[PDB]
Amino acid sequence: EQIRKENQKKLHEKLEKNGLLRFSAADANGPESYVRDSQ
Amino acid sequence: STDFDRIYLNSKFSGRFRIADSGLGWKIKPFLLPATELSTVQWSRGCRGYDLKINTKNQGVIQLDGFSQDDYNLIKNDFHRRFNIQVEHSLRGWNWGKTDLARNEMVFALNGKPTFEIPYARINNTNLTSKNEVGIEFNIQDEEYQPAGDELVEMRFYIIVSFQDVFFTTRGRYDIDIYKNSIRLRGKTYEYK
Repeated sequence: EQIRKENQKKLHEKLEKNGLLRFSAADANGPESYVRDSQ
Repeated sequence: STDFDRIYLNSKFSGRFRIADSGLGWKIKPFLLPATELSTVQWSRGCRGYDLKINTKNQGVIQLDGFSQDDYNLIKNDFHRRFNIQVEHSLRGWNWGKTDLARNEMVFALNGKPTFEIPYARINNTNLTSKNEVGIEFNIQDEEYQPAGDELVEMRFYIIVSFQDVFFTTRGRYDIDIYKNSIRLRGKTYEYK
């Protein structure tokens, strides 16, 4: 139980690192009728 | 030459035309079109009113109508003697186009295919907005119930005694003016005669 709790802390810490890099960019949301004359 | 009383020209009734070597005589007020003023011929069967559609340098387009399908072998027979010009718009119908301001017309060219060419003689008033929206309001000279036919009022595109402040129920607030033999109701809703 202490091992998996320390694991959950480590996964939250690396969640920060894996989430930080991919939004390094801007990521801005804002910026027929006829064929012939015979008809 | 040829004479026909069933030639239709100009929101009006038909008229009369007279062919000649010096030019063309169109009588509704007689009008003479010289042979040195014509530039191009756009006679084709792709549009309604299959007749000659000539272009003139006198700020007008001769959009004559009321000719049979057998007249194209006849009228061009009068053209090979002196003019010697062979007559060859837009059929896509898409909303995409380009507006070009000519000397006397407004060319609507949808990728190299011109569709509309309205002369400035029938224009009455023009209005513009802040969003480059252009609205041309015209007044077709209606004379009778039979000869008027269908008539255009306004075209929009995107790029004696008169009274003021009159409240009417048949509902709103507008203005009314009295002409010589008519009355014009003008306002933000519509224009009525």
